[PDB]
Amino acid sequence: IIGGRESRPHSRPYMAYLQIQSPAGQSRCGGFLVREDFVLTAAHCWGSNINVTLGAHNIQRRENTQQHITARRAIRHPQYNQRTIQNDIMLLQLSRRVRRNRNVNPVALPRAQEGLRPGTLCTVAGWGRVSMRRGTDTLREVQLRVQRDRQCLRIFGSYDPRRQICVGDRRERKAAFKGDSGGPLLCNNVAHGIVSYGKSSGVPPEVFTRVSSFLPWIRTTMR
Amino acid sequence: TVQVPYTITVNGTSQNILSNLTFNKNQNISYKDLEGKVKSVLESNRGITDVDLRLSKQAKYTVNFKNGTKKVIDLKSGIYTANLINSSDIKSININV
Repeated sequence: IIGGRESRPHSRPYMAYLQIQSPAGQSRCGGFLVREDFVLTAAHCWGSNINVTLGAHNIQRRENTQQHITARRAIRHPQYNQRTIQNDIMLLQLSRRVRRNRNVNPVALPRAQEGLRPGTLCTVAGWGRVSMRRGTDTLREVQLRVQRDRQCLRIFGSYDPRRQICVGDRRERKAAFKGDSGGPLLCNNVAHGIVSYGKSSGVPPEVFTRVSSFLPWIRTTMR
Repeated sequence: TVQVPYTITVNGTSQNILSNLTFNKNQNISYKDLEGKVKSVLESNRGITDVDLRLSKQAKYTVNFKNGTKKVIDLKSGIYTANLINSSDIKSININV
């Protein structure tokens, strides 16, 4: 998270921290709980083995509130396009159901097929790097503004407004950054977006997967 | 037994994932092998193959060293730099296609 502040501990109990095994190394992503047994994240966070931490604030400390659960299944969207980062959405089935409490509980998904008006304020949270030089051990968050589609159409060659959201005023140095992939974009406490991609420099605007575009597939896969 | 972060930008876009390559601690490796790792993560993260690198306008990766220097390496070139590189000297790798 660039330009944000540390979250109040356990204020975002749906946040998930993913440790991912890749063929050549390890990756780290965010995600969010949408049901006691399912985490929503980005498809480019896929890997052979995924350990999920819920209930965390400082992921480098082993707080009593954390629940560590492996992913039994990691279901990438069937039309995920690695090259263009299109349909960048993945559901993780947890190998057991989480135990619900004040620190671990799922976040609401959008009502039907909602658009998102430019100028809307939305919050993103994550454990990603804060700049080119350092990261964070604790959850951070920042409030961003939905952009008119032209801001990303001029900057990103494969941005599709039907299935993606353009987020972040250029003038402010506020954005999600490396490690924040898969984290939620929350607008009035509903998860409307998934951190996907941006410029290598982290300067806004950036592109989020538009969750409402995938509601039928998400509901079918969980059922 | 050390992790080296890398980033990938392709056609102006960069996934917001925090990604690392695994290296053996304090091992001298060749730039042929380092290129192999680079090409491996280009394929597995972004589906970029060798023909795609040939036809891109530019394709390079930058090795950032712990001592603040950097080496910029061309993936469209042959002729490996006459040398080996130590694993524990690398701060990070930025791949740009």
